[PDB]
Amino acid sequence: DTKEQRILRYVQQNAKPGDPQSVLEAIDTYCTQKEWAMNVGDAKGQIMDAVIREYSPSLVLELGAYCGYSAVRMARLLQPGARLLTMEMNPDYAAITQQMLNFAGLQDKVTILNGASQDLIPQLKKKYDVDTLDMVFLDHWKDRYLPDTLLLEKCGLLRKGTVLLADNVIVPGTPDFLAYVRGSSSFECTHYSSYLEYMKVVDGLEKAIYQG
Ligand SMILES: Nc1ncnc2c1ncn2[C@@H]1O[C@H](/C=C/CNC(=O)c2cc([N+](=O)[O-])cc(O)c2O)[C@@H](O)[C@H]1O
Ligand SMILES: [Mg+2]
Repeated sequence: DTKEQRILRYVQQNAKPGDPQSVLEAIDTYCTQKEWAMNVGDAKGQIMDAVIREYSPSLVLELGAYCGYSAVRMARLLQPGARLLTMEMNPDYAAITQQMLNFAGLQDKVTILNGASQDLIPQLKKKYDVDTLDMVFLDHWKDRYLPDTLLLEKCGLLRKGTVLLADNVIVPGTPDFLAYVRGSSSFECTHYSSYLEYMKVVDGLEKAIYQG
């Protein structure tokens, strides 16, 4: 019994089917009063929701799905036609995520890509019918943030105005990524201080908008 599939079941036993909102609340309560998990959470989630609404992106790239929590948070707010692509290298995780989405009825807007970002990213354009991303949400291995950003930029997936939202910029932390993005003239950055999911520890999200 996986701690991951543990949650997947809880949602199936407590979430109002086809109701993204309910799913999110099920996942959060479980991780709050029982086992802890690396879900962005509701605090940072609300910032996500706010940023997403502002930019109302057409094409959004998620790096690291885990249990699909943020994939649901993001997809439930997508306008008709908008598609969300989420890369997950762990087959067990990409599995739970897919169900998580199917249960929220959000499955028609999300295309899950099982594999490692560094490998999948350069295949993105031709194999998935993609030109440029409108938004990118980074939440996978912390040492992968910078390399994938340089990778994303090399494959011409970044466009003037593309929005990069990054989680855990303070904890666990992503020094190199932050340093690179805030010092680069190709990125206009803004910080949004919040709290690490399920507990009161300072951590924030970083928005880095690509300028060209
Ligand atoms: N190169 C790659 N391509 C595709 N998928 C990949 C990938 N590298 C990792 N993944 C997947 O993304 C998730 C990684 C989460 C790391 N976050 C964390 O380690 C983390 C830790 C805390 N924390 O300590 O509180 C809080 C957080 O919000 C966190 O996201 C895992 O499900 C992993 O399988
Ligand atoms: Mg995270």
